[PDB]
Amino acid sequence: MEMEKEFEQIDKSGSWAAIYQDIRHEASDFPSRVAKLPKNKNRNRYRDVSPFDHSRIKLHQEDNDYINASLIKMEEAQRSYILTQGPLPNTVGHFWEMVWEQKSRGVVMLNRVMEKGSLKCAQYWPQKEEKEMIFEDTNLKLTLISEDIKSYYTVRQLELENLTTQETREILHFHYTTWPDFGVPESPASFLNFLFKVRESGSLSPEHGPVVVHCSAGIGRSGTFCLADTCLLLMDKRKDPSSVDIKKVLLEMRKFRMGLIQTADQLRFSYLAVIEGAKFIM
Ligand SMILES: O=C(O)CSc1ccc(Cl)cc1
Repeated sequence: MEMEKEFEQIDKSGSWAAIYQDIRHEASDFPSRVAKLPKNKNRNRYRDVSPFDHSRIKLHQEDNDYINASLIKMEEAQRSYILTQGPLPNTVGHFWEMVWEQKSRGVVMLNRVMEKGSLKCAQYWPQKEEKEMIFEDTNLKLTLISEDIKSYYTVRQLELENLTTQETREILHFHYTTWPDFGVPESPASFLNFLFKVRESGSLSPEHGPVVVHCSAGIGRSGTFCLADTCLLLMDKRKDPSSVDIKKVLLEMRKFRMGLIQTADQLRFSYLAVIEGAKFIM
């Protein structure tokens, strides 16, 4: 079916639950043996969220190559994304080591450092120009250059220095700051606007490494981000835009990382955003 009237009519019969469950029932299952080694326990935020062996990002080091991060590779759409958990205090250095090695241009953050009174991820970037951060274990330096604070998101300009070779690179930090503590946004407007600002920077482009995206666990809000972009990019690519099947796209993406889209509310928002962005950017 066209994705607009599946929506009008899921709300109507209201089977959002039902639909979301079939997706869970049909999603891929692949091994995660590396994530589950004892030696990595402390490297995972959540015990039920792990990267598949086949698609995990490997750090370049003899030590331990492990990070909770997955490469999502969309073939027809010609877009790749790295989805990862928000970093822990002990893993911050691994995170930036990963950004350096994969040659990413942008980092996209869909959550606040603190939500609902608990820590959602480490404060992993510097907040004042004159106070730079240094990751000792991976031998990197990170400096804040500038920042643009707008009402629904912020953009930061950062400098990452490989202290071993003295090479420097410019990283963009795209920080969506207003997703609610509970539930999903009510309108997708601002989310839509954020998404187009990321495209505009060149961060999602092939002339760079994959974009790094994350929230808490790296599956819920992060999955909405990548599903939406890919669905909107496919729409413009096909002779008939209406042929795009979002459930099909989501199940493809779940071949590369478990659990993408965590609630039916999030599934709904995804359709809603795609339906709306279709008719605008068109
Ligand atoms: O949770 C943190 O603070 C970082 S993860 C971690 C968990 C357990 C141990 Cl023993 C060390 C780090």
